[PDB]
Amino acid sequence: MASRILLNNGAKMPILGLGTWKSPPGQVTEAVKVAIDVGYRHIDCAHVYQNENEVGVAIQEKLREQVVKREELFIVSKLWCTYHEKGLVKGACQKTLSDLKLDYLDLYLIHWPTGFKPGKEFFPLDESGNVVPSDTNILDTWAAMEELVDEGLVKAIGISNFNHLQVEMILNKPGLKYKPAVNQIECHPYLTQEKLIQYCQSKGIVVTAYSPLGSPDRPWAKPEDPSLLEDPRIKAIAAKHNKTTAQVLIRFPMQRNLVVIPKSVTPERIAENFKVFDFELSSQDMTTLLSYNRNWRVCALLSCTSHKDYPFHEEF
Ligand SMILES: NC(=O)c1ccc[n+]([C@@H]2O[C@H](COP(=O)([O-])OP(=O)(O)OC[C@H]3O[C@@H](n4cnc5c(N)ncnc54)[C@H](OP(=O)(O)O)[C@@H]3O)[C@@H](O)[C@H]2O)c1
Ligand SMILES: O=C(O)COc1cc(Cl)ccc1C(=O)NCc1c(F)cc(I)cc1F
Repeated sequence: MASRILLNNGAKMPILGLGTWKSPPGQVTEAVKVAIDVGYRHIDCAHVYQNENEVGVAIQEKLREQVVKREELFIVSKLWCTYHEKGLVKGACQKTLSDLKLDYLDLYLIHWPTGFKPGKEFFPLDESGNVVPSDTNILDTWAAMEELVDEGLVKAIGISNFNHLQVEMILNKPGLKYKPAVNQIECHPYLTQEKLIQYCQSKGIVVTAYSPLGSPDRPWAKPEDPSLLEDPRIKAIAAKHNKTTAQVLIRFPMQRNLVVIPKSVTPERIAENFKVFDFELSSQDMTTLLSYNRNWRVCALLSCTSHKDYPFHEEF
């Protein structure tokens, strides 16, 4: 299987990338350096992760060392919810570019479909704990994203955590100039996303699977939640293939024509997670993994559930 997938902007995107949410700022520079040294060419970032400066130090060092050329890297970031307004989008993108020490992003995503009140706080709340919306809509935010392409700041634009109706709304936008290249969504054997993936793929939108290992370090994990990495059924498939459970969990979305972005700051795991191009899951393995769906989400957030554009009320 090829290492990159063709996007609807004509550029190629590596199907395996390194995630950076929760990567501590004192560890992520080395994580990204190691990743690039062992073959990663795609890094998934976001302003809200609060570590783009440190990610950028690694990228810049590897560019300066001439380990890789800029054209060989595929750097992704995301516009946070408090920057959905027309007059804030460019500055938000530029702050990310400055922190990452880049002059363009390969892909810039609307992180969530919901706009929040601008200000210092990433999650502005009312006194009862509800997020405070902005009156921005996904269509006007999209137009602002299109401007970034036309200004040379980003090579591609896309969306993240958009449900099927929201994807449809973008595709049906009056005067749409650029289609979204990517929809980045949670996807793993407990949240298999058949409906939304089929819709996006049918429209030429590439899907990136986040939390492919079930995000065991998510800060709201409860001791009781289901655990992909410990599921004996998945362990059995891994054993059959002489691979680790994580390697199976990474290979799974790859064979569905998805991009996948496992996170690690552990050098041995960063390397392990990349060793997924020399084995194949059978069709029976794939269908068996799909059968584990339980509609379980890592990424949901009560404080945001009443926002008009919160994505997870719809079935898909
Ligand atoms: N667009 C969005 O809204 C959104 C939401 C969630 C995630 N994402 C992106 O997707 C990335 C991945 O998702 P995620 O961070 O939620 O979780 P994940 O990649 O599913 O899991 C990361 C966890 O798995 C551990 N791990 C990594 N490789 C392992 C291995 N080979 N064996 C055992 N454990 C391993 C990591 O530990 P160590 O790091 O300690 O090694 C970390 O605790 C994020 O970092 C972010 O870039 C985007
Ligand atoms: O959104 C991500 O990329 C990962 O999740 C988070 C990352 C940070 Cl730095 C802070 C918060 C979260 C988080 O709570 N994510 C879940 C979440 C939202 F942040 C925002 C919405 I709108 C819905 C939702 F489920």
